[PDB]
Amino acid sequence: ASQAMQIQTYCNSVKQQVPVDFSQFPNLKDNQTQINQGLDLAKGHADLYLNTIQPQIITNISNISNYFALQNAIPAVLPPGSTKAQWLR
Amino acid sequence: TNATTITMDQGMANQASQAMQIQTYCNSVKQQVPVDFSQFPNLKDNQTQINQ
Amino acid sequence: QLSVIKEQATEYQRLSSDTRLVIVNLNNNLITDSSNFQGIVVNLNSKVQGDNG
Amino acid sequence: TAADTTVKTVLTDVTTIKAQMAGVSPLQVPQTDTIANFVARLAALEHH
Amino acid sequence: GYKGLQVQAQNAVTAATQMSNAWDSLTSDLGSLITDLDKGITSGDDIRQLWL
Repeated sequence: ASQAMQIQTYCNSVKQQVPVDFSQFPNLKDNQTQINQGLDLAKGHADLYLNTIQPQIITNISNISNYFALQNAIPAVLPPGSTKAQWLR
Repeated sequence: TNATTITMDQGMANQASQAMQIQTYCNSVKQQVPVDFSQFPNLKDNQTQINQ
Repeated sequence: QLSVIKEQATEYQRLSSDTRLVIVNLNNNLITDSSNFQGIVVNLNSKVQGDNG
Repeated sequence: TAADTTVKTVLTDVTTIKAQMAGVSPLQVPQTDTIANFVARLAALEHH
Repeated sequence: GYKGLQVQAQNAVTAATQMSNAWDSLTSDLGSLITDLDKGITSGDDIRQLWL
C-alpha cells in the first residue's frame, strides 16, 4: 500500500460517511453539531486531494522524471564533436 | 501535456473507485427487507408507506 | 475482410449485451434469495428474543 | 563529475516519489451491524 | 443456518455483479472496435490506417 493509496483509502472512507441525526437524543445535541461540521470539512479536504493535489503531485514528478530520464548524466569532459563554447552552453 | 494525461487518469481513477462504492451500496439497498406490521391495525398505513 | 470482421464483432456485441441481460436476472435472483434469508433470520431472532423474555 | 553523481541521486529521489504515488486503492467493504446483532447488544445492556 | 445461506448468497451477488462488470467491459470494447473498423473502412490513406 503506497502513500497515495493510504490517502485515497482515507478520502474514500470519509466521503461515504453519513451525517448523524441525534434529534431523538437532546443529550447528544452538540455532538451532532461537532460531528457534522468536522465531516463536512473533511469531505472538502478529501475531494481536494482526489481532484487537485494528487494529480498535481503526479504531474509534477512526470515532468521532472521525463527530463532526467533523458538528461540521465552530465558530460564532465568535452563531448566528441563539440566546442568549449557550446559545451558550456 | 502530462497534466492533461494525468488529469484524464485521475478523473477516470476517481470515477471508477466511486462506482465500486455506489455499486456495492446499491446491491445492499436491493437486499434490504420490507417491514411487516400486520399485527397492529393502528399501523397498516405506515407499512404500505414504508414499503413503497 | 474488414467488413466481415466488423459484422462478426457486431454480432458478438449483441451476444455480450444479451449475456449481461441474462446476468441481470441472475443478480436479481441472488438478491431476492439473500433478502428472503435476511428476513428469515430477522424474524426468527424476534421469536427468540420474545421467548427469552 | 560530482554533478553527474548528483543526477544519479536525483533519479533515485524520483523513483522514490514515483513509488509513493502509484496505485489505485481498492474498495474497502466496512462491517456495519445487521438487525439480529443490534437487538442483541441492546438486549445486552438492559438485562445486564 | 440461514445466516450462513445469506452470507453465501451475498457472496454470489458480488460474484454476479463482477460478471456484469466484465461483460459490460466486453460490450463496450467491442463497441470501440466496431467504430474503429467502421471509420477505417469509410476513410482512406493515413486516416484509414489510424483508425485500423
